[PDB]
Amino acid sequence: LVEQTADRLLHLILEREYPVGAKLPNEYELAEDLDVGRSTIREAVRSLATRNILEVRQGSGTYISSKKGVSEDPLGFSLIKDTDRLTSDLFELRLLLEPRIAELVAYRITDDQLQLLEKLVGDIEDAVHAGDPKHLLLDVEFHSMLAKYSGNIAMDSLLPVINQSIHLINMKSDSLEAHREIIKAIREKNPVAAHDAMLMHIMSVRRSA
Amino acid sequence: LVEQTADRLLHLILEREYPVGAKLPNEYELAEDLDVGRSTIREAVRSLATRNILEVRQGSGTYISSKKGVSEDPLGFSLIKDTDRLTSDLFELRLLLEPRIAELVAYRITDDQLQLLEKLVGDIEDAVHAGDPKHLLLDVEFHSMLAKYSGNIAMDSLLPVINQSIHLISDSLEAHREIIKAIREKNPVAAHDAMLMHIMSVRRS
Repeated sequence: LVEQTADRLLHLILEREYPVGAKLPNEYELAEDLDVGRSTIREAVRSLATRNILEVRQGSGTYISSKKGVSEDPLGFSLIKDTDRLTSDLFELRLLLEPRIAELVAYRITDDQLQLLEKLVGDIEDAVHAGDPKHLLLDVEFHSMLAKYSGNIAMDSLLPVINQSIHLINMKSDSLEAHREIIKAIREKNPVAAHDAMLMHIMSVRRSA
Repeated sequence: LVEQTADRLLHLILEREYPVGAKLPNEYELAEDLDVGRSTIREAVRSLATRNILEVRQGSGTYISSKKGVSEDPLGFSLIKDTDRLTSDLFELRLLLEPRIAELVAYRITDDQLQLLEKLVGDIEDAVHAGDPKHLLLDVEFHSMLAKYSGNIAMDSLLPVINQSIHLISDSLEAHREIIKAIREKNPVAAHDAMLMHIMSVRRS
């Protein structure tokens, strides 16, 4: 019943298209719109908060969470003791997924999206050349941006989780050159070349670990 | 500080290799072993419970959760309105991942694991033949079992989430036999191609 009401509550939230950060109607109103008890709606809201869909803000209200249903370590990788094995396993995933991502980006990216990719690529070069350790996080954002522009929704959700785990667990000249080759292939709308450039980058980065 | 002690508590749980369903020592002992206050350990446990790592059972104890740090719908796919597109996108992930899983299973699986796999393959046949709709969930379990036996830890965590999401939104029988045959003959290329053909067929349906 609680899980069922949580489902309908989720369905109500999607139908009304509440943006991120929006305050929900109070629980008296929700319980009436769903024809359930007040205790039932209280538990259903708490179920959706546990799933990071809602944020119960004590003293204010209950809001659409910016987490959009995804926790910090959503696949439970913090419970893996053998982090060397996990790193190798995650690179195996990246080898299987990221070349297709690069191929899809070459195929569908628009000029304004490409402009933003190239700025990030330059920012990475700038930070790398300055010995600025934030380049490691910019590198993650570059791959996440490629996943977004691939147009595969599941890739967009998944690749940040994979690459963030590798980053938390854990040549610079070669990565800069690889990024330039990937951008060049995408700029020339060449999907096979983008695929191969990305494939050779991941294999090189993996070998460095 | 609470989050620092939560990290230290997680480390302690991993060091001591507490299995799923094990009861933690009481919070007095936890705070003593971590050299921290009683109020800090209480919040650290709640932090780990929020992360689906621990289960706080009122009246009983705090336990290693079977969720293993992973919530229901851990990638938030329930918030995606275009379910037809998400389905096609998830099949593209399966096409890219499952053939390598089958390749790895053929390479790695042991005879006792293979017996379990073959039993599930038979259970699926029986359920399909009996018109039992539980075959759809058994099919999900078949792919999760392959991802487990692939020995890739990330695959083991990830493929159940992919296939559970597709599910929530007689050629298969023949394909399962072909895949098992390749695995039983320890033939990774044949297992790869049998799985690839099967996923492309399912996606087309």
